[PDB]
Formats: sequence, C-alpha cells, structure tokens
Amino acid sequence: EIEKLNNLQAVFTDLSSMDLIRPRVSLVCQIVRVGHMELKEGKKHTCGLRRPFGVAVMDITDIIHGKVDDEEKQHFIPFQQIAMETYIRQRQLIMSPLITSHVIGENEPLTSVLNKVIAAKEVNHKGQGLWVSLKLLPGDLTQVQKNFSHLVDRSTAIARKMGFPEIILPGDVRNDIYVTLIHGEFDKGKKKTPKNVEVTMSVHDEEGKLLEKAIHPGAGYEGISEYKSVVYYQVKQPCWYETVKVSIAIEEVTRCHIRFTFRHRSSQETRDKSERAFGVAFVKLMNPDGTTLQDGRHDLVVYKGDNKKMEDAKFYLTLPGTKMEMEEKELQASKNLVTFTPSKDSTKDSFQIATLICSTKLTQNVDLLGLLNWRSNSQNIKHNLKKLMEVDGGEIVKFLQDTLDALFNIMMEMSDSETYDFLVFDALVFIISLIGDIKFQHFNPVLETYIYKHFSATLAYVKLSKVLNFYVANADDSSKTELLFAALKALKYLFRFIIQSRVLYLRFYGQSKDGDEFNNSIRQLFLAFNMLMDRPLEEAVKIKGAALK
Repeated sequence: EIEKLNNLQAVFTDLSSMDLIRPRVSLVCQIVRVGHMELKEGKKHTCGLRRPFGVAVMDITDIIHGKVDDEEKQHFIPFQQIAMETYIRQRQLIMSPLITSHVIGENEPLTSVLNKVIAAKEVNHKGQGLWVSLKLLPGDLTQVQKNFSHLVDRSTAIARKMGFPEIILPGDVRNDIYVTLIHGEFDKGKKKTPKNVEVTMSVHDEEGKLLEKAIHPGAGYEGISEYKSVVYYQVKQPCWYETVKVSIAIEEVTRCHIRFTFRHRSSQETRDKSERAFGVAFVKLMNPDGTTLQDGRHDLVVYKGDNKKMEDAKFYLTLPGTKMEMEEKELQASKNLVTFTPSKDSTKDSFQIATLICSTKLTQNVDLLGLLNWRSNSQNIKHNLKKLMEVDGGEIVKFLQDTLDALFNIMMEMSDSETYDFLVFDALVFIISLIGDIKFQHFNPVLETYIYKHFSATLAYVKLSKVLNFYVANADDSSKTELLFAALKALKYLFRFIIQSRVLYLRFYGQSKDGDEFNNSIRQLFLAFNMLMDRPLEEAVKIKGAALK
C-alpha cells in the first residue's frame, strides 16, 4: 500500500503498569510470504496462499521501560529466516554417503523459529530486517494522541494489549475476541503427502450466513469475511498459533459462530481449486446455557462426509463442534437410549483454538446466569448463591447492577427463607469486598449510581438489619468471625443500600408506620455492638479494631 509506507506508525496502548514491569518483553514481527507454494518457474502454482518466512525479535523491555527514548534512533530489528539450508553444504559429502532423509526448510511453524530467535541473542540477519523507531508515550490513547499528536495522530495505527488493564473504566465497550489457531491434527488419509491444511475459518450466523468483515487479520487492517491460515508444505499437524481480531457486535455475537473450514492445498492451482475443504470445524461463541464462549482453550472437531450436509446450518450446528461437545452428547446419550446412534463420520481429526475474549458485556459463567435466571432456577438458588463467590469479581462487575437487583428481588419474593437471606448477604459482602479492591474501585461510582438511581427495594433494609444484628449477636463464632469482619469492612455501602431501601419505603408509603421499629433496629444494633465489644479483647482484637475503623 503506497499510502502506508510513510504512514506506517504502530502504537500499542493498554500497556498497564504491570505490562511495562514484566521482565522480558519483545516486539515480534511475523513475516509471512503470500503467493506461490513453491518458488519454481514453469508451471502455475496457487497464489494468494500464505507461507512462513521468518520472525524478527528484539528485547524492547528496556524500550518499554522508557530507558532510551529518542525519535532519531532507528532500532534495526534483525530478521531470521527459516533455515532453508539444503543447497550450500550439500555439495561436499564424499567417501561415505548413507542418508535417507528429506528437506525441512519451510515446514517449521513460526512458533519454533520465534523460539529460536528468542533463545539466540544474535540473529544472523545478513543484511535483512527493518527499522522502527520505538518509544513509550505515557497515558492512554487520548493522551498519547494529544500529548504526542505529532508522534501519534488519528491516522496512526492502534493496537491493544492482549489482556485487561489494572483499571477497567466503567463502560469500556470492547468485544476483542482474539481467536488463535493453535493447532489441528488433520488426517493424511488417501493422500500420501500430508494435506496443506488451511484454517479458512468463517463467521456464520445461526442461519449459516457468512458474516462479512467479521474476522480481522490484525491491527491496522480492515475485517474480512473469512481468514486464511498459513500454508505449511505437507505437515500432518500444521501449527499456526495465529492471533487475529474477531469483532462481532456483542448483541449479534449471541447468534454468531465461526465455522472453521480446512482445505487440502495441493501444489497445483487446478488441484487446489478442484479440492474442496475435506473437513470443517465450527464453534458457537455461546455456551448451551445462554452464556458466551468461555475464555481459554477449546478443541474443535473436524467432521467428514457430505459437503452439503456439513455446510447445512440446520445440521452441522446441531453436531457437537468441540471434543467436550461430543463427550457431553455421549454422556447425556448414555442415560437416554432414545435415538442416539453415534456416526462413523467422527474422524480423529481435531482442531484447537484459543479465544481471549476482551469484552465488557460478554458473560462467561453458569452460576451467574442461574442467579440471573433465579425466578426459574429456584431449585438451584441455594446452590447458585453458594457457588457465586467462586466467580471472579471481573465477571460479576459486568452486570453487578442486575446481580444486586436479582438478590434484592430474591429477598422480596421469598424473604421467609432466612438461609437464602444469609447466602445473599454473604455474597453481597464479597461483592463489596471485591469492588473495594484497587482493580474494581472504579465501579464503586457505578455502584452508587445503582444505589441512587436503579436501586429497587423497599423492605430489604429490614432483613439486612436483622441478619447483621444476628452476626453481631453471634460475634464470638469463629465461622462468623470472618463474615462479620468483612461486613465491618463493607459497612459503608451496606448501610448505603439499607438507607436507600428505607427511603424508598418512606417515599412509597409516605410516613413510616414502623419508624419507631426502624430506629429501634438502629438502637438494638448499637447495644449489640456494645455486647460484642464488652467481651474480652483477646478473642476479637482485630474485630474491635475494624469496628472502630
């Protein structure tokens, strides 16, 4: 692109304070040639196909540390090519030729070349490489584009960190579904040469319509309908590890899936286009329980058989897309012997992907939605409430407001059961404890936003006072000790919610017919703290300390 050579500026924002202080950081440029499979002249070869060339690595840890910051410096990153050493040394081997081997000069994945370049401090570039002026600019994208507009303008290419910052700004609307094609074992089958498998993954809706521009090869590049994986010249297990950008709208991603098509790519264009993708994978970005695809590894399964059937969104989507999916279907078919015949089409071919979902609304947990489905998951509310605290506060904070409202509504409808009251209480205590953390402090304003605006309780304060009074009356308990202690640590917003419920009661009933009862609750809480404290110090020294706190 002629309009990019003088505009090729790369910026990597979202580097948290933890990102810089990492011991070893390297800017790794992956160089992949696109075109002919074989550098041979005389016959037509399939063009437009991506082949591995080499990896260029420098330890920019000191550069990201800010140790050397100078615009005139052009740090030359040496380029290391894949070892295509099969022509120079082959000319001198006499008096004992006993060799039965092959040429491996392009089939190594870029992962191993990158590993070698990382290990080898000196890169035998031999005059091949690139120049990049590397600098660290403090602040976020706005500050870097405003404090360093000359350095970083709006046209400057922007790339984000593969992860999450130390500060989650409330409303960081992002759907960075980073799909990485780790590996896939594809059967050679009838073809003696291993198939030049390509992961032509494709984003289709539940109707199967391919969603164009959904897949982005990387930063600074527009999206594409389908992304092609790197060609490996007859590898049984082509290892790609290719990180791409998948930008699906969080509202439409609920009905969006990526269909991973793998085609055998013979050395000739006629055979290449005459060979259809022998096997296709796919994954729903949704768990069956109404939650989006989880963060981590997922092992896709390559199916075989009719090509029309395997492209039928009403058929292949119904088929288990992952190994865990086949295991789940088999186990559930083990308890029901009702029309469950496993198909021989389940070949041993499988595919592996990694999906780091950097999203703000996408939800990945079953217990969370079970509580969010409490009105119809009443049978598991006791289980869901216990199993909430295992869920990280990061997943909670996406819908903390609705979680609070659901807990309060659970209190509204079925307050008779005090055990669920205790479960909700302890879960909320954990909520406040985690939001008070530096990671989650920024959503405390959002928490207050819910309190002052979206809080929807009118008597929950009564029950909270009851339960907390039970805590303080049962202060000496060891099992309660941490609970009451964390309640102390969370008293502020606890009573903010209590008083909000009380004032909503007042404004929904005009005058408190139980204002005497409410203030009596306050006073009896006071005398309860008196009963807590008059006990000997030694049992609860830190508890009285936190009480004073």
